[PDB]
Amino acid sequence: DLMDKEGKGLIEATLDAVRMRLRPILMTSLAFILGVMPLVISTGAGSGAQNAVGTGVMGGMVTATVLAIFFVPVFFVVVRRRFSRK
Amino acid sequence: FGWFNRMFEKSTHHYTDSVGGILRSTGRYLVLYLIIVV
Amino acid sequence: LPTGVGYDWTGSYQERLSGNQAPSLYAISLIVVFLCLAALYESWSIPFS
Amino acid sequence: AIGLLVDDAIVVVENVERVMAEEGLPPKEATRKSMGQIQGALVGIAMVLS
Amino acid sequence: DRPIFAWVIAIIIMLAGGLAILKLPVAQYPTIAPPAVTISASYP
Repeated sequence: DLMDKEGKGLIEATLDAVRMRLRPILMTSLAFILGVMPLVISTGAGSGAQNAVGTGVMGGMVTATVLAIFFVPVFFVVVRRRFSRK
Repeated sequence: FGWFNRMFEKSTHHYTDSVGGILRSTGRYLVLYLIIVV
Repeated sequence: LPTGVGYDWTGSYQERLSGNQAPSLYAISLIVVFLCLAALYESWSIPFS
Repeated sequence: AIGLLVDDAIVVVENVERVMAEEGLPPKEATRKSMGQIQGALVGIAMVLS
Repeated sequence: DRPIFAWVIAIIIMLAGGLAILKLPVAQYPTIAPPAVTISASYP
């Protein structure tokens, strides 16, 4: 949105963008992991199916934000994918 | 409270400067991405 | 085995579970996701991110 | 779902929360030109979630 | 108007329709005659 209507920001739009929205990612994703929390442990006999569900998303959401707000793609991408050539 | 003052620091320094710090490089965290896939 | 002795399954998928199934399901989940990410985007780069 | 539900609830609300501070602005019209930035996704994300 | 969004609509039809040819009877003429049952005994 910034790259178009506003200004280019070759890398200073991608940067300026998470400068204004690290809030909602680490606010939902935290809220999500805590809502899944009662299934992963806590309940341990009423339905062990709760364990099967929450274990494979608590695990993934740790590695879906502490990574995707960071280090590996979701910034790096737009750079080499959109820019770098055409 | 701290709380706000805290979050505002991380978000700014700490994070955003360390994002322009990694954005500077590229091929190290690309070879990391593929190491992740393996 | 000896003559006049064949076999037949029962009844043992007939089509089930992780694929067979899965791949073809995911396959289309990949062939679509790219579109949608273009029906509101345009380029040849945005959706790869 | 409960997770992928408050997620869509959270973004529309807190993107007002910046636009009422980033350019200090309570009113209705803040809400309006925030879904300028927000909704471009919303329908698109719904198309790929599906 | 705009290219992409329209082309994406046409690519649904590249599937869907092509998916239908791998999923809908390839047979001759469709049931025409009004359908009938037949009793049949035998007194040898």
